[PDB]
Amino acid sequence: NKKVGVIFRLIQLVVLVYVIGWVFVYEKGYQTSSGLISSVSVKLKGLAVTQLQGLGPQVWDVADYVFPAHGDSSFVVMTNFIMTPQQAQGHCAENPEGGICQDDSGCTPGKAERKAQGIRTGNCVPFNGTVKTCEIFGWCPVEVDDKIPSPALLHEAENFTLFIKNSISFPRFKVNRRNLVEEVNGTYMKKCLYHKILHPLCPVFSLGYVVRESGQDFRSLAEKGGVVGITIDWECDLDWHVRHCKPIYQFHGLYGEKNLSPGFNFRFARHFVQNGTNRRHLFKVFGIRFDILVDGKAGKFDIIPTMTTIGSGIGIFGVATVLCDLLLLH
Amino acid sequence: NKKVGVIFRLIQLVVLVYVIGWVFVYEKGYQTSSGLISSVSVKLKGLAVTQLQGLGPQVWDVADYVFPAHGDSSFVVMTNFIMTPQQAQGHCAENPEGGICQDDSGCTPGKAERKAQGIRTGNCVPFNGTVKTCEIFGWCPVEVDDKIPSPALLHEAENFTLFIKNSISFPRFKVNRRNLVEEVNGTYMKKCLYHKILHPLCPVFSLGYVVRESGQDFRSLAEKGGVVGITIDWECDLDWHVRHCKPIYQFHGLYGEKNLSPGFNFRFARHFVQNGTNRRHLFKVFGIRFDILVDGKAGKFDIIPTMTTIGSGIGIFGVATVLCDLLLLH
Amino acid sequence: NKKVGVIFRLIQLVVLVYVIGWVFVYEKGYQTSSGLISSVSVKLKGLAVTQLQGLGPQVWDVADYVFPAHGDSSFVVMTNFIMTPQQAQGHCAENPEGGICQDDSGCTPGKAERKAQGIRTGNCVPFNGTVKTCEIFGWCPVEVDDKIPSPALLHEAENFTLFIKNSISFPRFKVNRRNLVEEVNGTYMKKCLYHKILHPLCPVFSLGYVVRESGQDFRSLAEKGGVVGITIDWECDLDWHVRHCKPIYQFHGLYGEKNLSPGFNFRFARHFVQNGTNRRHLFKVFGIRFDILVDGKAGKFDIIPTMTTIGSGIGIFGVATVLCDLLLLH
Ligand SMILES: Nc1ncnc2c1ncn2[C@@H]1O[C@H](COP(=O)(O)OP(=O)(O)OP(=O)(O)O)[C@@H](O)[C@H]1O
Ligand SMILES: Nc1ncnc2c1ncn2[C@@H]1O[C@H](COP(=O)(O)OP(=O)(O)OP(=O)(O)O)[C@@H](O)[C@H]1O
Ligand SMILES: Nc1ncnc2c1ncn2[C@@H]1O[C@H](COP(=O)(O)OP(=O)(O)OP(=O)(O)O)[C@@H](O)[C@H]1O
Ligand SMILES: *[C@@H]1O[C@H](CO)[C@@H](O)[C@H](O)[C@H]1NC(C)=O
Ligand SMILES: *[C@@H]1O[C@H](CO)[C@@H](O)[C@H](O)[C@H]1NC(C)=O
Ligand SMILES: *[C@@H]1O[C@H](CO)[C@@H](O)[C@H](O)[C@H]1NC(C)=O
Ligand SMILES: *[C@@H]1O[C@H](CO)[C@@H](O)[C@H](O)[C@H]1NC(C)=O
Ligand SMILES: *[C@@H]1O[C@H](CO)[C@@H](O)[C@H](O)[C@H]1NC(C)=O
Ligand SMILES: *[C@@H]1O[C@H](CO)[C@@H](O)[C@H](O)[C@H]1NC(C)=O
Ligand SMILES: *[C@@H]1O[C@H](CO)[C@@H](O)[C@H](O)[C@H]1NC(C)=O
Ligand SMILES: *[C@@H]1O[C@H](CO)[C@@H](O)[C@H](O)[C@H]1NC(C)=O
Ligand SMILES: *[C@@H]1O[C@H](CO)[C@@H](O)[C@H](O)[C@H]1NC(C)=O
Ligand SMILES: [Ca+2]
Ligand SMILES: [Ca+2]
Ligand SMILES: [Ca+2]
Ligand SMILES: [Mg+2]
Ligand SMILES: [Mg+2]
Repeated sequence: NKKVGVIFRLIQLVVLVYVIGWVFVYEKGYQTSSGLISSVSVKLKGLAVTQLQGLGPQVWDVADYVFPAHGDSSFVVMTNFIMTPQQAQGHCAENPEGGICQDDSGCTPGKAERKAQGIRTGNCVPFNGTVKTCEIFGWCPVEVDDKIPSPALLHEAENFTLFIKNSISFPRFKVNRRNLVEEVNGTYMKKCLYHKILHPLCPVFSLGYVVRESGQDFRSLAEKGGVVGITIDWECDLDWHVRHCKPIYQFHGLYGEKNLSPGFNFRFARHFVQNGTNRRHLFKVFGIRFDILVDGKAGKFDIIPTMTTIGSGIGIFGVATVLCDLLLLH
Repeated sequence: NKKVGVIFRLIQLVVLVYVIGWVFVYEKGYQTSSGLISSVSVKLKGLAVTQLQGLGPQVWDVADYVFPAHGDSSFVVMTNFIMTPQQAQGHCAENPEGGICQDDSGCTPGKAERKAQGIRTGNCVPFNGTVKTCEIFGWCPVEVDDKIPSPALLHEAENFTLFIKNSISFPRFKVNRRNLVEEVNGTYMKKCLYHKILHPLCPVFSLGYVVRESGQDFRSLAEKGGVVGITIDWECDLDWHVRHCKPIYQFHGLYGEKNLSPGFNFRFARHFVQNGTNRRHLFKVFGIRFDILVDGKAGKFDIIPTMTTIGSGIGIFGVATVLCDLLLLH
Repeated sequence: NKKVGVIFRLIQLVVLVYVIGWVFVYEKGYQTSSGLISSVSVKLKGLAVTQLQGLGPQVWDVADYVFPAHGDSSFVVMTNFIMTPQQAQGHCAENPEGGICQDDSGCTPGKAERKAQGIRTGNCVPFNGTVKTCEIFGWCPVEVDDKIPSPALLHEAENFTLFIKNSISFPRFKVNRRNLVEEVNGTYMKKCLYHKILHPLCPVFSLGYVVRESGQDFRSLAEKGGVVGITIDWECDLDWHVRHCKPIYQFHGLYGEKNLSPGFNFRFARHFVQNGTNRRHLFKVFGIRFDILVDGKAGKFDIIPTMTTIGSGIGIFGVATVLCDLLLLH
């Protein structure tokens, strides 16, 4: 039948176009692909002045609010803090969250099984005028974090600046690239701010802009902590010039249920010696932590992947022809 | 022959069941899978009181034994420490390991090529009553770590509490999940300990339980250091409700030969100013390094993977039928 | 035709050797492969003495120039530093890089939009004899990074010693390995330096040798910072003894353009209390960031991958025979 042969030739040309256009060209079969080794450095620029009640103003700079100082892909920026200063070791009242005692007989000498705050001496001492708590041995100024400041102390960190330097290298093709592309210059970095459409290559990011692109509000996050993830994609074709290779930045907000464990917080202490006595300042910091992940793949023309793709296409063509012949046989 | 056709139809139905059940249903070929972006936060709750010989009691809290105080997937929990306090710069005797001298002529001014402890002034000064060492310029109190306390100072850290908050997000399908699930509530988080069978969803882990699940005794590791790895798997099917998505926690113990460099140890110093002089307290810490790795994928139904799997199954069926016909022809 | 059958048998034997030799033996298709969980610890041993102008000699040890003192795969080794000591919070002249004022009217009370150095009080005070800058409320000793020392202060770090402890475990085959192979012993670790050909198994690395293997000169990097990446490959065959499993070390230099943001640098501060006043010492550190990445494969013989490879080879053989018959028919 003539129409049967026409349909056969149609299937032939269809599978030919499929194997020549989709596999070979669209999927870049004619090339070999390799991954990269990446290194990320972060630098924050911004200053925050916080005026605590009954205390002098405190200035926080790059060395203050960025917790990992050397610089890492995962870093925490301080947004709010509860400060307990002049902590010294002694026998003193514990926090009421641990337990409340009405008499000394209720207290038991030892340490609490869970969430221990110290070694209970065995006496019930008044924590304040109303309630009394067990006397424990430890840092006498107890961090009381029941009250969290509604306005963020380091609210200016909403619009500070962040510079991310990402250096990637493909060793298979021996090609090293950096986020500071040829289009980016010094005068550009002097005044540019990153934008999704306007300034994609600008390496200067605003923290509030990053949080908004992630899908979260900075003010709510700065109150109790947050998690933002920055993904850097280096997908490019090495057949073209190296100037075409440009990184793509994506922002995601990692959040959970608000009623259970909201935000991100940690406790750190600074130890010093004053008047011959060892003391420490404790800080419970709620901040927005940024995790940077870089993933990229470089593909360059090679003869062996091309030959393998040609062989696979010939095999698929043969299988399709055999299946079409079996269908026409009925 | 009828038996030939029976065997042919048998092979046909076998390969049909294979392509319809294994590749499609079992391997979830109709679904497409995507990776996740994950962030991990750790919080330690526990307190250790250490009484050193000829020194007042020392209290260690979350700020103390957690050196990555900011919060990272890889963190070290202090289990034992050797303390050298009141280190000041000056010309003093070095450790015997660097070298033992009997006269000043044996000493050579300069710095050691390997394991340099300081700048040798060139005079042999008595390190103690028996042996004499080269005088070097540096921290005068030299840390002597020949004696390691057999009972772990922070042995209570065996049964402290650890809270791990893991937030994962699959960008393609735009689904965000957290280690805390609907089954987990606040009252549950108040009092629960993780177990492989009893409490698989409890986010509170005991350090001793974590180490024992890794096949390691807590005492021997805490004495000289250890390495524990926690892997979090988020394998789930997005065709069902998100409530079914639950993570799986697995514990591994990374250990080496005991005679050659046993355990994990590091050294850190705290600098301060006392009486107008800059001094420091040095600590050689033997602890357990916890490395947290999160790996998971999400699979959801899609039409293009379904069509590709159907095409591949039809092709495999055709190839199998052709091979069976060729075998029957022989 | 006889030659037709000869060519058919030739194609048959060729595809048979291909499926049995390349797909089965060469690619190890009969072996199933699994990944590993790895942990890396770093220890630096070196001493550097720096004599600043008008200041006493400063000694830097492992606790000093290793800012990630706890021990991480990514660590920074200090090579040069600019020190601004005795910083106190007050009203003082700002750095001239922010702005230069000729009168008090030019100053505006508030904070700078970009690169803010403090809160301007609206007064123009002389920064030095020639120029005047805006008066800001912050740390009064201003870090002036215009002059960078041409010779690296911590130049000795060129030939210090780095020890890496890498513990890997393949969970599927429950096999744990460490970089301290059977060939390496304690006496060997006492005196050895890693070499690409001479001492591949020695776990002691010289920083200068590591940087030179990455194609970078240590002097120019130590002057203003650098980035080195160490990759550890654990590819091995579990069919043989575990002694044959040995790690391979590769070094990659991650560098960028020199005119635009050269090297790696960061700022850190040490806070203390002197004479009842809280002060801090600021340090701008230019160092070499070492990023350690470990990736490995373990292959062990299994029956199911063997059967799958045999089936795939039989299918490819059948397809090749069918295609050859179709070509001969033409
Ligand atoms: N977080 C940031 N926000 C805005 N600009 C930045 C930031 N980090 C760096 N820059 C700008 O990028 C340029 C190159 O950065 P580089 O790493 O060389 O810093 P630097 O000049 O050594 O340090 P500093 O900027 O403190 O003098 C600098 O001139 C600086 O002004
Ligand atoms: N390591 C831990 N061990 C036991 N319980 C913990 C731990 N970390 C947190 N929790 C409990 O989980 C609950 C929610 O955790 P969240 O991150 O909000 O702690 P928090 O309330 O900010 O810190 P804290 O309980 O110290 O004030 C808290 O009520 C706390 O009691
Ligand atoms: N960075 C390094 N350079 C040279 N040798 C090292 C280095 N780190 C460790 N070693 C040597 O390897 C041996 C085993 O390492 P181990 O982890 O036991 O060190 P350690 O004895 O705990 O610490 P230290 O040697 O500082 O007292 C030690 O005897 C030490 O001399
Ligand atoms: C004392 O502390 C408890 C702690 O919960 C608090 O409820 C109470 O209001 C406090 N009383 C006063 C007078 O501050
Ligand atoms: C937002 O950025 C602007 C810069 O024009 C700044 O004036 C403002 O204070 C920033 N907002 C906050 C809350 O800091
Ligand atoms: C600086 O970079 C920008 C990139 O947007 C470019 O348009 C501009 O021409 C550059 N400046 C110079 C002087 O090349
Ligand atoms: C002196 O120190 C050396 C160091 O090895 C030690 O062997 C010796 O016993 C010490 N002597 C005394 C009296 O402490
Ligand atoms: C183990 O946990 C129990 C809690 O019941 C505690 O009493 C005990 O002290 C812990 N062991 C150590 C060595 O801390
Ligand atoms: C708390 O969580 C546990 C999980 O085991 C569950 O059994 C219990 O019902 C929950 N409590 C409430 C009040 O929902
Ligand atoms: C004052 O500081 C400026 C800052 O750029 C500098 O150019 C100038 O040479 C300095 N003058 C003196 C006398 O130090
Ligand atoms: C290089 O190593 C040698 C060891 O023989 C040492 O003498 C020299 O000081 C080192 N170079 C530097 C710059 O430290
Ligand atoms: C120490 O290790 C080296 C590895 O190069 C080996 O040649 C030597 O025999 C070992 N020493 C002993 C005593 O086994
Ligand atoms: Ca860190
Ligand atoms: Ca750190
Ligand atoms: Ca002090
Ligand atoms: Mg609380
Ligand atoms: Mg030692």
